[PDB]
Amino acid sequence: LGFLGAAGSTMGAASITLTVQARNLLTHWGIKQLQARVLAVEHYLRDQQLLGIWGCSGKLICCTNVPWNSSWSNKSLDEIWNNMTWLQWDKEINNYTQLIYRLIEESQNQQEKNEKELL
Amino acid sequence: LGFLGAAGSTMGAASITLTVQARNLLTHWGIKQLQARVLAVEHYLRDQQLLGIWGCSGKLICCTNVPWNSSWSNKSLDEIWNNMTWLQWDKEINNYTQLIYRLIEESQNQQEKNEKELL
Amino acid sequence: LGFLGAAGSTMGAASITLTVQARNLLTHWGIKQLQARVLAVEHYLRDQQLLGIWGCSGKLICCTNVPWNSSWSNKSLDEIWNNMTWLQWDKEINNYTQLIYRLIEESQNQQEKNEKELL
Amino acid sequence: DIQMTQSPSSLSASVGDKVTITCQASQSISSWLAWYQQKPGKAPKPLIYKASSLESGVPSRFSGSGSGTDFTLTISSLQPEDFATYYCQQYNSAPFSFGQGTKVE
Amino acid sequence: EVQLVESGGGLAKPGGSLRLSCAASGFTFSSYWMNWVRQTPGKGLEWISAINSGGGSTYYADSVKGRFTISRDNSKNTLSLQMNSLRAEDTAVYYCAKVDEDDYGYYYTVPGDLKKYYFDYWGQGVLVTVSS
Amino acid sequence: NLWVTVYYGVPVWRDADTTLFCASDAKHNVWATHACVPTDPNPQEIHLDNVTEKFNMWKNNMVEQMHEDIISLWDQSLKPCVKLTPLCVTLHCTNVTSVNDREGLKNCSFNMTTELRDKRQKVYSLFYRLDIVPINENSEYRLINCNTSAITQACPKVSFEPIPIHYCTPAGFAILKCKDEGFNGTGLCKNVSTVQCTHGIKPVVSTQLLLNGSLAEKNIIIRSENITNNAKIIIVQLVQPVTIKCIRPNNNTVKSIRIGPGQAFYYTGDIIGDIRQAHCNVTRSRWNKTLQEVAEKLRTYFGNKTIIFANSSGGDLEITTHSFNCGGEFFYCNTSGLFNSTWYVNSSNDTITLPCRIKQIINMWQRAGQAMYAPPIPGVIKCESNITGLLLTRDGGKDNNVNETFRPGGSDMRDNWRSELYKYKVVEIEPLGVAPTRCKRRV
Amino acid sequence: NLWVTVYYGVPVWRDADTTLFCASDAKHNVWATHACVPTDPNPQEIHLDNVTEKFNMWKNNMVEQMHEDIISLWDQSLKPCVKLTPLCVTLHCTNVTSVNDREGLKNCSFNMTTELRDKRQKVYSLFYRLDIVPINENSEYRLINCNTSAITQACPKVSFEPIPIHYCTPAGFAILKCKDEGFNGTGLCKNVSTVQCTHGIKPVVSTQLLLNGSLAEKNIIIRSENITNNAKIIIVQLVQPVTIKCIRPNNNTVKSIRIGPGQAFYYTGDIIGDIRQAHCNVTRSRWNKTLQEVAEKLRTYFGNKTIIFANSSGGDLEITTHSFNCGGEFFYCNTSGLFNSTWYVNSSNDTITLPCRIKQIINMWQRAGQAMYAPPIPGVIKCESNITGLLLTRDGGKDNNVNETFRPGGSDMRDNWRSELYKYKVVEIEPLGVAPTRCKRRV
Amino acid sequence: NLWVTVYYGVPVWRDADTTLFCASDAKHNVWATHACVPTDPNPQEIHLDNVTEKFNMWKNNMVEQMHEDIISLWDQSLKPCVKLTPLCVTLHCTNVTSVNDREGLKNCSFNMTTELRDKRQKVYSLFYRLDIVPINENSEYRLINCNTSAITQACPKVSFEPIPIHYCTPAGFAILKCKDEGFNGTGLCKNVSTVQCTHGIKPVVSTQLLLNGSLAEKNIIIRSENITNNAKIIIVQLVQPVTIKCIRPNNNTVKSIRIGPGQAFYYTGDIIGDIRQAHCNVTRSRWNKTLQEVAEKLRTYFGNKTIIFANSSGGDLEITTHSFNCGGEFFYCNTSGLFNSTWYVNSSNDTITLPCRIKQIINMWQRAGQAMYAPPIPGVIKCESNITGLLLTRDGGKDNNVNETFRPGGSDMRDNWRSELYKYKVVEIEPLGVAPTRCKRRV
Ligand SMILES: *[C@@H]1O[C@H](CO)[C@@H](O[C@@H]2O[C@H](CO)[C@@H](O[C@@H]3O[C@H](CO[C@H]4O[C@H](CO)[C@@H](O)[C@H](O)[C@@H]4O)[C@@H](O)[C@H](O)[C@@H]3O)[C@H](O)[C@H]2NC(C)=O)[C@H](O)[C@H]1NC(C)=O
Ligand SMILES: *[C@@H]1O[C@H](CO)[C@@H](O[C@@H]2O[C@H](CO)[C@@H](O[C@@H]3O[C@H](CO)[C@@H](O)[C@H](O)[C@@H]3O)[C@H](O)[C@H]2NC(C)=O)[C@H](O)[C@H]1NC(C)=O
Ligand SMILES: *[C@@H]1O[C@H](CO)[C@@H](O[C@@H]2O[C@H](CO)[C@@H](O)[C@H](O)[C@H]2NC(C)=O)[C@H](O)[C@H]1NC(C)=O
Repeated sequence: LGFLGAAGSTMGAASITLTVQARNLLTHWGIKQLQARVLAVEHYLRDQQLLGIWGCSGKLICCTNVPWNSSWSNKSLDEIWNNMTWLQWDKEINNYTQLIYRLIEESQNQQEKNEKELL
Repeated sequence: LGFLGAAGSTMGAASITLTVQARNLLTHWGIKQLQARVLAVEHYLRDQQLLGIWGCSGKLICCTNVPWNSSWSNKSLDEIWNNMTWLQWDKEINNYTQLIYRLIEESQNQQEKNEKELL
Repeated sequence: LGFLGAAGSTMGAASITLTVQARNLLTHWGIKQLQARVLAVEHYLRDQQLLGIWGCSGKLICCTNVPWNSSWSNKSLDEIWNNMTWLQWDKEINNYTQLIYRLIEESQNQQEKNEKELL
Repeated sequence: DIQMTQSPSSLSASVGDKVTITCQASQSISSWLAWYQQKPGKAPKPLIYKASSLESGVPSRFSGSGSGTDFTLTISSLQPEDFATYYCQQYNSAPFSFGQGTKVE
Repeated sequence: EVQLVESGGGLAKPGGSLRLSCAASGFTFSSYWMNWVRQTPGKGLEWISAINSGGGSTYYADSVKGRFTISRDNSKNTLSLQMNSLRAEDTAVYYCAKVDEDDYGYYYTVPGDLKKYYFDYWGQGVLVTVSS
Repeated sequence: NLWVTVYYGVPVWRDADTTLFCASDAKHNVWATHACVPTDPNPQEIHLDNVTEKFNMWKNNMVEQMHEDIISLWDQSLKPCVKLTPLCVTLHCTNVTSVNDREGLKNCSFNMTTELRDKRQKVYSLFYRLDIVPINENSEYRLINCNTSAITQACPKVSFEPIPIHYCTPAGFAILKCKDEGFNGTGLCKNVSTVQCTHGIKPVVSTQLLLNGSLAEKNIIIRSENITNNAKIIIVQLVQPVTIKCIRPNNNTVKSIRIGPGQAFYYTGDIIGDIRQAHCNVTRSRWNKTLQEVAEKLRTYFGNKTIIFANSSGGDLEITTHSFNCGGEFFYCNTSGLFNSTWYVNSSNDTITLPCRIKQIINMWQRAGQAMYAPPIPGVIKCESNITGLLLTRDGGKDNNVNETFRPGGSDMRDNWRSELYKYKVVEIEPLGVAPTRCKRRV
Repeated sequence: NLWVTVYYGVPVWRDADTTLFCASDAKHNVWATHACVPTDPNPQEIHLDNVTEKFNMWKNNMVEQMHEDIISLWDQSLKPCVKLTPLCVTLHCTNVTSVNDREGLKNCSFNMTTELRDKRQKVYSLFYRLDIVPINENSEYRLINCNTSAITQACPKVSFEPIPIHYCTPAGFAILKCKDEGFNGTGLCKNVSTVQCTHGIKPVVSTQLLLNGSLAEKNIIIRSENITNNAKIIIVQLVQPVTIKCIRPNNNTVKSIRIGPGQAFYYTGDIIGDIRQAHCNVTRSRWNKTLQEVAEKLRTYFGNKTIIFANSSGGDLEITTHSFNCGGEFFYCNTSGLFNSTWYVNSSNDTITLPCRIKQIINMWQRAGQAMYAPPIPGVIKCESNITGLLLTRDGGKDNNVNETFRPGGSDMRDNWRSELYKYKVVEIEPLGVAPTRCKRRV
Repeated sequence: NLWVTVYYGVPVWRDADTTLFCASDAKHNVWATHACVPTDPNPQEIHLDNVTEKFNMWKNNMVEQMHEDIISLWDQSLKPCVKLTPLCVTLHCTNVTSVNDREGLKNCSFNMTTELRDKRQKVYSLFYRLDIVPINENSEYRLINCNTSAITQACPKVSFEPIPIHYCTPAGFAILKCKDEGFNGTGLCKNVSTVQCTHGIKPVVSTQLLLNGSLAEKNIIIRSENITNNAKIIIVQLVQPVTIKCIRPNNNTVKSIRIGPGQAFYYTGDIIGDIRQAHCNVTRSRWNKTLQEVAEKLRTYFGNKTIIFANSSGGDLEITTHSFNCGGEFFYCNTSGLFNSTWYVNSSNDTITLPCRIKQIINMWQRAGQAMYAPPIPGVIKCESNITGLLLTRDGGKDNNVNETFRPGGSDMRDNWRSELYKYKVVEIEPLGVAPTRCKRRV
């Protein structure tokens, strides 16, 4: 299709072309271009490093052990995966999202320790 | 053997020293050195992102669910892995390299989606 | 409990707070800021490449097939995980850490080649 | 303008006799002054480079001293020649005026 | 020694004009100041004019200011003095002199000022006189 | 039950600010085309659907970066050549020969230093009256800008042609391009397309009238942050261009002298033929019809009001007069021949002559610490451009009355480029997303 | 048997050097604080338990980087300022007309170049005797540092306010804060805490005295890399600051002259009223008690000998006198009024007067490549500061069992900044670690 | 069936272009090599086998990048030095009084400024006739190049010693080094070795010949992109070096005058002893044998014909003579004494002297203007170097003759470094690789 072409499409349908969005992430004009390039590399690493410590490195889709709560969102999965859009999805959970990352990190670390103890 | 010391070696024998090259990937003179350093970092991520989106993150040898096409190369497996070097193969696969990458990423994304729906 | 807070704590307790520590790893003032940012990116990539090249990418705790050599250390395992601290332990490993890394590299390469040859 | 005054106007001397010639300055000239000697019918010649300096080519017998406004030309008169008119000229001044002229014989 | 001669003097009529010439040799004439002095009978020597190395910024005494003119030729290595409206008391033996220190060094507006000079070489002066 | 899951490479963005970089085709231009990275031969513009974006060109930060980049490029283009500090000398001027306007040009004479430091030369040159002010109000004269900044002669090799450039963003970011029909300054765009780099934008420096700018699609649109507020510049974009041409009848002859080691200096030597002032022509019927349409559009916003226009407010030339760049000469001149009419609800070889003056020393960026000496252009110079926009400014009328007074004026140069970057907005990509799924992680 | 294992995010570090970047709170400052990144509201200082490591305040690359950064910012601030190269003209100085200290000030007159290149003007000004040297002792005077470097006038808009700056480390590096009480210097620390950025470091510059510095915790701390060596500078940190205050009773007037084509030159005009030399006040009681306490502390490490103290040995005025930065003037005050008291093993309106002299042409960083021309500040200037430290050096090589001698005066400004960076150390964080465990990797 | 598999860290490479950097050994040198990164005592060099790579020195981008790097280094090195623009005055030159090249030297006197802009000074100095041109066309003269661009005096503290610099490539790229015996400029290399950094490349500056350069290992090597084309430069490498010695008998005495504030100007005060012409020596037997070997090796490319050498092509002095940098002094030696002989198919010291001239004003890169004034070196100066390469240029007309004429020219500065970088080339390694096999991933 194209880069960022499924932004307005359904969340379920937009998940079929995530690889096209993830792959396209990478004298005054000289220093300006240098700063832009280092900023782009920094922006890519900001998400790559954060996703790597969650145990889902190199995986476009990953399931975690953290259970979902209705307090964050009481919306049903039907409308979410049938006609809801990703833009509005992020527009609805703008805040209180940073804590989810902390829960995922702690759960992944505990799971790794448990796996080490089991083996 | 050293870094890049198996370029002229046999196809099968060159696959043993794959760790000697990957490990070595990392006023006027100051700015030139900084530009070279950022260029090297960008060069490393250029291939790291491609290797990561294919589900082969952290793996030197990876397998994909993409069948080989005779149009790309009609040579037999024995003739490839036991009669030539890597330098005498990239000049033949450089024509359809991008298409192969597109097929690999599409197949990997479809496989991940199917695996998620199965679970 | 805090970033780098369990540095002087016990060996076993310091192995649980690794997730928070891994997260914090990433005119004149402008150029110095750019230089520091590039250096930080290089510093993170230097260790990320080594972690991912050993087959333990995206894993906080990992073990390989390389057997421990008594020449590197002769102390018991119980005092290592119960009466020891990483600071005084890293000192003696600095003399043979490169050899251990090379052994892990070779073991990972041969193991992955054998795994691929299995199919 | 500035003008010099030299005395004694004339005095008799001989070989080996001790004499002296001095000149005074109305204004302060520090040490910018030179002495000259002139024989009858011959062009004047320099004798003293500076207040406490001797001109090149002149014998070491001649000497001089002085500072500020009073300067004295020390002449032991041991030599038989040079019994001519001596002049005291003050440089470092608009008219670079000379002295009245003193003759010794 | 430095050779310095002068000529051109002679009898003249009061209120007329006369020109003098001074010749120099044995040294760089284009690097030293030139001066003209007179010697009257009885009265001491009196300075009357001066000239720099270039030729301009001529200096004259109050007794001959506006009456005499001094000039020099660097190419010809000669010095000249022009006399105009001379009178009876202007009679004296005019001597051509040369300064000791050159004009090399610090200066304000002319390469030869700011330095205190003194006459070193005196040529064989010529006699100039007038009568009725 | 439900479990927390993460998705990588998700297609969602968020408004942010980033540093943009040029994109120009492949040294002899003031905009540094060669020093800039080459333009992408095929900018892939991906169209979007089912999405509506909230655009606001009165708050975007890309225009500020554009202004800073233009200023930096101009300064970078002026410093590597000849400087003109020894020109501040007491000029002796007199009346020109007056070969048929008398006060429009002066014949000046002054001393100058030749290549030899110990030698001085005398030159004769002609300078405009606007470029010289009296030194003691009486004969003698001094340049206009001699007590505020050092004069620097413009580089003769470079050219001031507004070559188009493209603005791109680094990886991880994107520029949203609004394509709605008749989109105003602020509103929700229902036709948005994603592009990596902006289209070719020409950095014009005209004021009170946009030259060679963008064109509307079907009707005249008005952009304003607050149409009710009279302190905001009312930008108007036309649908059909109005041809404008300017010409100076002076057959100027250039002369060059050298001061110091190098530093070649150029001036006006003599004028061949009859001296005359510059002027510009605009079609009578075309401009009248365009002005009538603009008045009708303004009436639509206000409501049954008779729109009238005045000849600006009054002040310095740089502020209340039209400025040009074409031909290497900066034309600063009047605009009273256009904004002088009245309108109501009811309603060939004919042009309008606008007298113009010529000025060399200019401070176009309104900076008191810098100046530029524009060298004269040899012979007759011709120019022609298309008028696409106007910079109106409503007066402070307190009473409602029946008519509203509008005066042309921008008061700054920032709003000039806002009329072209109205369809762009920079955003950052957020490929990381969280969504609940029935799947659960297994050991 | 055991197999090797790897761990990530391990808590270990190594001593290394890295480039640091400044951060400040929310241009007008000489330190260019606008270029630094905005600091966080509060850093997450994590206190470390059971952590002990070696510290060496006398061997740290951080102080070298701070010194280089300060010099770089100073030179960067003076680069776009107005150049004052034509001021090297002969001066005709005479005695001041005001009565009552007249030898320290001279009334000079000299020619100057106006805005026009072919015109000159005459100006009268008052210049201090310190920055004026005779030419030939005829009188004709010449400014100092005229035959060694080109003086540059400081920008009047900028200020030398010692605003604090925070030094930070990039990602992957941390700073170890040694907040232990009684931390004399090099050795082993305890109660160590880790912080991302250091506290507010005062960039104030002074000689043989520390002003507005960090106070000690409970007891007086004396620092020296080799207290027994006589060639090492000894730093002392007090617990109770001693208030100091200096004034300039001369009511100076500031006038401006257009030195060049646009740039202006500021000088000192006629002084209203009688003139008086600048001086400082220190309380005799507080200074006496503090001196007795520091004498006891110094006597503790050395033998039970007699501490004596003395005035500066001599030499240049900079290394002898003490400097200040009260607003826009750089003072140079005497020091024989403080270090003029001996102490054995046992021991006026309470104010000590300290004469001072003002100087304009100065060398802030003991560099002869350029010079500073501090513009005069109009009116009367007053300042107040806290004495927090003193730089002392011991002389002699004999045993001298009866008494010991100590003299004040530092060597460079690098040692001055070591007082604030004595509790910080930069380390490199490495998250990789190897340890053996009974783990068998699966096939 | 077969399946595709991806391989990481695969050993392949592709030609590309990157930005290199200095890696000299452990600033005041003219090249500022101390500022660059330090060298590696054990360079990373790995030998290869069974590999063939197409080499072409005439098309590599390393020489074009090195030329720009050297130009930038030279420009930044001469930037902080004193500018000599006020010296462009009228000089009254005379002879050297014939103390006994009694005609080459000229005694000139001129007016000059000083520390005080109000005062001026008159000084005398000795200059060469090559740097002096008449202005009145007949006593008084003017300097050369002064009428085109400003003069800049090189800082006497810096040294023009051609210390070696190592050119390294960033991570992710490698340099391919060819070790084939008798390898010319082009052709495939069989003995290829991979190295991380280049060897001791010495950036010597010379023309018409090569000094302190690399040498062959077994036989004479001749390099040219098109030997049949006479317009191409024929670079020949010697198997053994030819020693050459030079001396400047004029015992110079360096004086100094302070012009302007602080900065000074260095000139020649007086010459101790008698005036003598600077020259160079070379053994006739060694040079004759070298010419015979070169003619024998070059005879293969043009059949059994005779070889004749000529004395340049005439024209400018900088393109028809030599150019040394011995101790900072530039020597222009007459090469007519070497390339004057003929050779046929059949076939005591007696050193050959070469008269040389010296120029203080120079432009090494032949750029329009921006000349540098080399300060005189006090005392006698000697120099020794080894001749390793000759820059011959084919010359011919109808070409059907039995003899050929070769003139030493070229006049290209890039040809100097091209004779040393013939063994290297930069490549881009691509660790990503795909190849088919029989395996399938799990689901
Ligand atoms: C340094 O600066 C000095 C002060 O400006 C220079 O002195 C100037 O020298 C020039 C060149 O000679 C003179 O200007 C020109 O001179 C001649 C006229 O000279 C002829 O006539 C005079 C006597 O009248 C005679 O001495 C000569 O030989 C010639 O026959 C003509 O070319 C022009 O008309 C013009 O006047 C200046 O007059 C002179 N200035 C002063 C104040 O004397 C000096 O040359 C500079 N250089 C050096 C190395 O000292
Ligand atoms: C350096 O040595 C290489 C060989 O190692 C030389 O390359 C050779 O260049 C010649 C022409 O100079 C080529 O001959 C031409 O080839 C084709 C096919 O015959 C055709 O264009 C002409 O008829 C002619 O024969 C030759 O093929 C080529 N060899 C290789 C292997 O590329 C090179 O010229 C040498 N350079 C010098 C300066 O000696
Ligand atoms: C736009 O500008 C106006 C001023 O012209 C702002 O102020 C309002 O002006 C209207 C004019 O009819 C008054 O009725 C309101 O009372 C004014 N408001 C205030 C708070 O003084 C106005 O707020 C601006 N914004 C908008 C959206 O109209």
